Amino acid sequence: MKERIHEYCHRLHLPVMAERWSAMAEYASTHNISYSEFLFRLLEAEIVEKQARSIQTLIKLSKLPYRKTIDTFDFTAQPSVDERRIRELLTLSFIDRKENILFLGPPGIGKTHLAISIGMEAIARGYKTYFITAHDLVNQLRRADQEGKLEKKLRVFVKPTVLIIDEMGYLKLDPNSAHYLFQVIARRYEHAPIILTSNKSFGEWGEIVGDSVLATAMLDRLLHHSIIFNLKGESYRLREKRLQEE
Amino acid sequence: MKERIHEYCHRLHLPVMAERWSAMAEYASTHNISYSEFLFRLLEAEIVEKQARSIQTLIKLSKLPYRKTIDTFDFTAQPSVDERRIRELLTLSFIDRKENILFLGPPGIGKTHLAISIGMEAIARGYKTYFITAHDLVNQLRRADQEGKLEKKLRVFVKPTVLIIDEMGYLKLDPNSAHYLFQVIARRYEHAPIILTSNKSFGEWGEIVGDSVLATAMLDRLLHHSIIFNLKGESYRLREKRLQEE
Amino acid sequence: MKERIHEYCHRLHLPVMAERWSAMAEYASTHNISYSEFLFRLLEAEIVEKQARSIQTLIKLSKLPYRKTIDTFDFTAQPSVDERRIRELLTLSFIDRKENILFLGPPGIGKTHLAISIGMEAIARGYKTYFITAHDLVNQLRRADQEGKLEKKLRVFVKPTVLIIDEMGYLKLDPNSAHYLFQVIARRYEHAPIILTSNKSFGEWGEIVGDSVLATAMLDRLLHHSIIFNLKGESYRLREKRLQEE
Amino acid sequence: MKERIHEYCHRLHLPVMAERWSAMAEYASTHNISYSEFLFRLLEAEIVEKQARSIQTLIKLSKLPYRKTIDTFDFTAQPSVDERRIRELLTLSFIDRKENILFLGPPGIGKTHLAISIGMEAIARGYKTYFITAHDLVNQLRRADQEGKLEKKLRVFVKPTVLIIDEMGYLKLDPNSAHYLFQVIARRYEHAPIILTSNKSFGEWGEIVGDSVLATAMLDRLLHHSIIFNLKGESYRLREKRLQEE
Ligand SMILES: Nc1ncnc2c1ncn2[C@@H]1O[C@H](COP(=O)(O)OP(=O)(O)OP(=O)(O)O)[C@@H](O)[C@H]1O
Ligand SMILES: Nc1ncnc2c1ncn2[C@@H]1O[C@H](COP(=O)(O)OP(=O)(O)OP(=O)(O)O)[C@@H](O)[C@H]1O
Ligand SMILES: Nc1ncnc2c1ncn2[C@@H]1O[C@H](COP(=O)(O)OP(=O)(O)OP(=O)(O)O)[C@@H](O)[C@H]1O
Ligand SMILES: Nc1ncnc2c1ncn2[C@@H]1O[C@H](COP(=O)(O)OP(=O)(O)OP(=O)(O)O)[C@@H](O)[C@H]1O
Ligand SMILES: [Mg+2]
Ligand SMILES: [Mg+2]
Ligand SMILES: [Mg+2]
Ligand SMILES: [Mg+2]
Repeated sequence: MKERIHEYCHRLHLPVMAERWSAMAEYASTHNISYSEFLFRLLEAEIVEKQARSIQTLIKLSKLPYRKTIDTFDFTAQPSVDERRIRELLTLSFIDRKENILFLGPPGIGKTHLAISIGMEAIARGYKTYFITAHDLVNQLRRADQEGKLEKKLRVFVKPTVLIIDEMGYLKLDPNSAHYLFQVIARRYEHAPIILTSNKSFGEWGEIVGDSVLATAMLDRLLHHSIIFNLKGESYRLREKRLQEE
Repeated sequence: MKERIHEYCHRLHLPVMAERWSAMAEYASTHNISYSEFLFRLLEAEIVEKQARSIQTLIKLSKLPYRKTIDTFDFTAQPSVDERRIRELLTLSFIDRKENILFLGPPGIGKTHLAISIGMEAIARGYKTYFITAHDLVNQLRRADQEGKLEKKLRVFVKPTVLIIDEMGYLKLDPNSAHYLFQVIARRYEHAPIILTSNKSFGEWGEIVGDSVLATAMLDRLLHHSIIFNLKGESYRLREKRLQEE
Repeated sequence: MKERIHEYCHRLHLPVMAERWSAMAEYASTHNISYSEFLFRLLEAEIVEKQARSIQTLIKLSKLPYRKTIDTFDFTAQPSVDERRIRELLTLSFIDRKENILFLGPPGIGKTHLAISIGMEAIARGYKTYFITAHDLVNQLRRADQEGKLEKKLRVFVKPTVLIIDEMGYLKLDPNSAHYLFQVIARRYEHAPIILTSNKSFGEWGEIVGDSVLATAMLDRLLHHSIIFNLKGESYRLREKRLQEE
Repeated sequence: MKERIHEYCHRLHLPVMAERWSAMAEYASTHNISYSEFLFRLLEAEIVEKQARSIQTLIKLSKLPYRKTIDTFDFTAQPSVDERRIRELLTLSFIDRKENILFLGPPGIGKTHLAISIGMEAIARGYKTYFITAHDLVNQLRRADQEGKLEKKLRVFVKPTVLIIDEMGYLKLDPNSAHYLFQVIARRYEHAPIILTSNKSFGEWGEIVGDSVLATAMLDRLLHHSIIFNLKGESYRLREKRLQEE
């Protein structure tokens, strides 16, 4: 009969239940427990494992380069940013408010760290997330258009609830491809948030994309409903370098 | 806590477990046997329900017009066929032996009834089964060819473990399309069984397909490893008509 | 030290040597012959295993549906073909002589069986072989041409030393596509032998291709240097069927 | 039988084993040796030869102009650098720590020699290495991008475990292409070490690349995990010139 139980558990797609079937049976035998409570505990454990696996798969599908979280963020080293606003962002209210989040400032101040923290929080709460750099997004859209399948890649970049665009400005974009970025900003306008991190001021975006009018349209769509953070302070990388030296 | 159990059962894709959770819990409380045996009974009931649903889905996907069984076949009305051979067929040994089944004889003698019985038995033991008429098969193959997707339809007609070709001979096949049939008979040769029901003897197949050489090739391929039944006797439809009149 | 031996054997890409290292060492210790002879035996076994793996890979790339050999061929049941000629073919002299091999006769007389025997014999002696049906070859060439990459598939059909074309005559080839076959016959003309199995006489090939001039050109190119076999006798499939019944 | 052994050894891609086959056979015959130990010795010698050839091939693939090592470096002539730190670097702990190595100072003080020594040490221990000058790297990346194959060259520059950038500052980089260099620093950041030699201070990097912001970002990414050596003293080339004159 035990083998039949194992076979049924494996057939109903309950591997962890089969693995822990003996342990839970021993626990129920040693200590008197109602059947309802036993089943509730077993199903809750199975659901916990399923949710953990789902979160891991989501993190795999979001192409996050290095998992980070706000818990490791030292606001003492970055007094230029009000931690209250960051905590408000972590509420994920902007997702329902359809508001983008624009991080700005010098290199190595936590812009990418904060963006990845927000993306990780969104993933934890079940919000589909996708992380990518501006150069990579533009190149992928250009390649998809060259292959006559731009719509598929546009759906790929528009479906995620939270799209993170990292390092918008370090590498100048090819003007002929700049419009691709606009399309995303145009298709996620009042549909989904965009978490965009950059070191360039808005007025310089025309240089980045090589089209002043297109840059102005992109900025109008992106800044219509968004939260703009202008971070400042010394680079954290240099801080760690000095600490190691000292 | 019970609502949590219901939600978990719904999330685990076990609707019947959620539906019958209360009844089984009450039975276990009133009658205490064991936690292991209680879970065994629950999972066995769930497996039975899932198996029934899968069988129904297979029947729906097998394009069987009506559902028959060997139980309803009265061998007293058709003494010309030995029931022993039919029972041997019902063991589905021909599936492993790659043997084809051919039913021949006048109309209304149970050829299609036996073919559908064999198909239903094959579906019962989990073997994929498909049923189609020769005229419809040829027409669908021609239409797929005209639209440049003959390969997809050929895969559809070759995937099933047991393919039943019914009423091959009442309607003469289009000479420009009869070759399509051969292709199927060529692709399933020594790979999957074919259950073909017809009233025309083998020597007459040349008339049906409009090509003596193609007919001979088809017959040699189909009759290599095959069980040929030449049923006889008066039509059963007329027997029922006489019984109703009398 | 033995672990180092295992690691070195794995690094040199000799898995079988590492796996059988213990057995050969035990044999050498129990039975002493010579270091040179021990290494000779080890290397002979390794070469045999490598040759077997290479033959398996070639068969994977040779597209041989079922493996047959001349040993299982019963010339007593097929006296219409002189076994001496088949043995002469087994020498593979036609490969150097640039001579094709054409089999003709009624269905189910061993034509495909002999063609696959020749193909397997060629594969054994390191010759590249590729087996295909005429209809499938024509379909693949047409699809490649429609994709603008016909020459790639043409090379794929031309690269193998021995190309076997089966079922030429049972299905009429598309007149708009039969020329593709001609191209192969043109490209392998006195370049690499072709083993073609068919049931139609040469004069009828026009009906197969729908063009008398094209059929005549194909016949002239194929028969310029070839060995023609005209087999006769009852189909062996029907003989096996009668034996099973009797 | 000896010819068979030689043929098998050559087929199994063991040239040196066959070359020394007679010598090893004579050594085994003259002095009694267990077969296991004899095979261990033979495989060890083959592995040593393979390792030497692999190291030489890696040296050829990595464009090192002249081969040097630490043993040839005279710390007495360059007291400005502590030998202890160089020896610590030779342990290759930075590879596990993802720490870069920057050499700075006047020309001809051994920066290139030390970089080549570290690269050779990395190659010897089996770590993939690559050497190039900054101008050459920038030009190659620009040419690859102009051909629409920037990703392939980026992989080429990122795949090596230890990348050496020699003479970063002697030749000013084209402002339109400086970003290419950043890409490498952007992709090798926290992934693989970089050994960079320069005669320019960090504050002047903006002049080298012609973009203050890009230079600052490159420096922040490079110095996050790095070991910086400020070498001083007279030029070694001038020292040799004076010694030859005197
Ligand atoms: N306040 C901080 N607390 C903890 N880690 C930090 C902080 N600021 C930066 N870091 C770490 O420093 C490194 C660089 O910071 P980060 O990538 O977030 O900066 P950035 O603004 O995105 O930089 P860039 O412009 O170079 O892309 C990362 O490891 C990041 O985790
Ligand atoms: N011996 C029998 N017992 C029970 N039902 C029978 C029997 N013979 C025939 N029938 C029923 O009579 C009807 C006609 O029989 P069936 O369709 O199997 O005959 P057939 O020879 O395949 O017909 P056709 O040539 O018209 O396709 C069906 O309902 C079949 O179930
Ligand atoms: N002489 C024989 N000895 C053994 N088996 C045979 C012999 N002749 C035919 N067979 C078997 O009969 C079956 C059909 O024969 P084969 O595969 O050679 O096809 P074929 O006659 O070339 O077919 P077609 O004319 O349709 O192309 C195969 O199982 C083959 O092994
Ligand atoms: N301490 C030393 N011991 C041995 N050889 C040395 C030493 N210093 C320099 N050399 C040799 O002097 C020549 C030039 O030195 P090297 O290229 O290493 O210096 P550098 O500072 O990188 O030069 P530059 O900036 O002019 O290109 C090379 O042959 C190097 O091997
Ligand atoms: Mg960043
Ligand atoms: Mg019927
Ligand atoms: Mg054949
Ligand atoms: Mg130098």
